[PDB]
Amino acid sequence: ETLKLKKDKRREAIRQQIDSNPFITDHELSDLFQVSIQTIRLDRTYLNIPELRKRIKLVAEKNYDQISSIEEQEFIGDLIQVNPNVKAQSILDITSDSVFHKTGIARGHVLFAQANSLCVALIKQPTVLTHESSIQFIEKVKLNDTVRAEARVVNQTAKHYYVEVKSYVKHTLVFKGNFKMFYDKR
Amino acid sequence: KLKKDKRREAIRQQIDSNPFITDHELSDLFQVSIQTIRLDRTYLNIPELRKRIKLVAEKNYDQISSIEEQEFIGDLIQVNPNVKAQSILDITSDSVFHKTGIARGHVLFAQANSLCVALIKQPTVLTHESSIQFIEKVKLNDTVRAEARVVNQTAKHYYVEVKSYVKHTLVFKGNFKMFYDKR
Amino acid sequence: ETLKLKKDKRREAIRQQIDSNPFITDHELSDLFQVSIQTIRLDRTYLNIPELRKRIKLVAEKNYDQISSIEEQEFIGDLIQVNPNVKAQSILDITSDSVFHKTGIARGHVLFAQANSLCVALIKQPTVLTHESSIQFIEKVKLNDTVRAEARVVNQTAKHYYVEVKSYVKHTLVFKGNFKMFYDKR
Amino acid sequence: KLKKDKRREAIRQQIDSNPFITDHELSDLFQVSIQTIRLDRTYLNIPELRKRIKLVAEKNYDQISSIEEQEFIGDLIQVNPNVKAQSILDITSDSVFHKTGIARGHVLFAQANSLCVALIKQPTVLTHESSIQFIEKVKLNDTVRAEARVVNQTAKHYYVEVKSYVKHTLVFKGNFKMFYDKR
DNA sequence: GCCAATTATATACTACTATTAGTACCTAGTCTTAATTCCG
DNA sequence: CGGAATTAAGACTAGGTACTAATAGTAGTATATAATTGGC
Repeated sequence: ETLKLKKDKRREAIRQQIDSNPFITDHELSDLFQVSIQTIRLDRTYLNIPELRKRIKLVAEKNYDQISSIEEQEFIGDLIQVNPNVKAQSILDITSDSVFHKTGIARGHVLFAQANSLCVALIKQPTVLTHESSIQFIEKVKLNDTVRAEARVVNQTAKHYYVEVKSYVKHTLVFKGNFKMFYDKR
Repeated sequence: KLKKDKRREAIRQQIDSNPFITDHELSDLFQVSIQTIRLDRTYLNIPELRKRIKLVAEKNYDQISSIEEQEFIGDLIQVNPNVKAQSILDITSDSVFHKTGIARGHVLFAQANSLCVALIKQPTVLTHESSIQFIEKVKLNDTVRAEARVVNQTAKHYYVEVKSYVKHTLVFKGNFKMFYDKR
Repeated sequence: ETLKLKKDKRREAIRQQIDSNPFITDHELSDLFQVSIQTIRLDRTYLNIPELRKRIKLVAEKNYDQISSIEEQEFIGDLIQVNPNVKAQSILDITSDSVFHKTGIARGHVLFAQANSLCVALIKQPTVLTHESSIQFIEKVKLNDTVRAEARVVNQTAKHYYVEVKSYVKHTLVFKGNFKMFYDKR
Repeated sequence: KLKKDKRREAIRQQIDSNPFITDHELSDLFQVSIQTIRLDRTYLNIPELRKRIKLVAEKNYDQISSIEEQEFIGDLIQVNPNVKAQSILDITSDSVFHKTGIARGHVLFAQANSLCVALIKQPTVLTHESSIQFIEKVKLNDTVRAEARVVNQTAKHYYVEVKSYVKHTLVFKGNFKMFYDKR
């Protein structure tokens, strides 16, 4: 009886569904939203969403052009700035998936993952591997916080790179980590 | 200039080099009818343009949530509250560096940290400090058996020692300072 | 029996027609463009043009809220800057309607109109009337030129304001005008 | 609290203060039925909302081209090429300052300048210099009779004297230096 | 001169676009007639 | 309890919105069957 979603609300829900799954057909959207295929076609038109085949092409073209490297995909956080073998900075927005549901505090491994990722990105060498790490959780990182991690090369031997990581939330040190990165010119 | 077999070998290479090519474009490029390309692609088991584009799109899609978005890392096998606990982690393609095939540093720490939170049976448990060592390189398809033991316990902290193995080979060692509160 | 205007071309022509006459109905547009009233409604939707009654309201609301004064409507050119009874500057884009069709040169009265208008705007007094003017057309103002007129109060008696107008096109003096503006504090 | 006549008086003033008001809004404000509001507007000769909004929109609309976008200013009466010419200009509401009711300075100059271009029978005619005087105030509904006479002619210029009248009363005097070219 | 290879031709498909048509409903009225209140 | 004032009820309108439905056309195929050419 009550079609819960009005014109504007339905269109935003359609917009989000197409993003979430570009491989969806107008027929499936019509069944999901309990609206005519003609309404779905009108909705995509107004929202400037192209047809299925055009969406699939754009997804394939991004992958074919090789936009966003393997290095970018397997990295925790967003890399902001890199000075090879000198200093690097990454950011990490703390989402509901990173916090303990009961407390709303970020899990230990979340902050270490960003820190370790930053070190591998910082060292411009063929083979880079973490050998040792000494970490400290100064303050509780809570939900919706954005962690600004900065890594600096403090020392460099013939076999290792010594990195100091300092992570902040609104210029408040929340994490400190010392990294022993093994490096090889092969 | 190109005979049946030679043309097909050039068609398969052209489609491999550009999957976005149409049968019409191939007809003009090879100076042959559209019906021939349809027969050629059939013999070479090459699907139509739209099916080719879909496969390209489908390949770099279906991304599994990265380690920071994961709750318990690994599979919890045994737990003796505030005593000893053990978890198993199968190293999949998602855990290794594509180039080297070696597990990422944070992958093994994630399993260790997760195991510590599971081991301490208290209302609020938080990691305060950790000192970790990567003894051996954990490679693809290895199964990491992590074992955590409570070594000390103060009024505010729990001291845990984690030892991770691949068969009977120590690959990881970690010391954990777990803060605990009975509130 | 071809319909000269395609989807995109028709929509631009519709947009311009509604801009030129907001009082137009969807029925007239359907007849003018030789398409169905439904296509017209679809076109306005995509172009984010509201219905007739909503358009008429917006026209009435602008007029009611006193947006653009009577003084601003009776003015030749666009008033850019005013320092009451000191210095003022107006702009005038030379359109096809301002030039002699054969030559492409602006008509004499066009430049004087902008100059005179600027003087009335410059003098902040209840009653302002032009009594005398001495003007000179230094260079030929052609089509598509933008005339930058600047008026300055050079003298002021008990009954008059003496204004010097200098009009330029890309920093080239094209017009010079001396104005004797009568003023009364009534 | 408000009787028939008193309510209508207040309704008339409310619609005058806000023409965008609906009959529904008036029914709630005056604590009376919509049918009554409809009867009130009828007796007060007030049209419906949509008709009221249209009249507001229509008033500040339908604008004629400003003097700078006009070719010949006035109506050309008589022309004796390169000798004497006369033009007539009826001073409409569009030519006067709304508040004073006096014709704008540029209106009378426009008629004068236009008359000079019409007077000189040459391929290219351009105003080079002009010295003008506004003797009397030209008001709304006056008809300006402008007469231009060629006083001198050089190899490059035509010297014209313009005298504009209302009734028989000199309101404008102008001296024009018109450049002329045979090519 | 045969058969394999190649082209022509005729049918259908999916997932659309662009356009036409048509329904129910909306606002803010109209115009009419009928019933029912206040108030003196 | 009367008539003037007021409200209620019913039937219509313009210029739409919002939605459903359906058609011709489209790309880039498919399936199958026939007819023609080219190569030894």
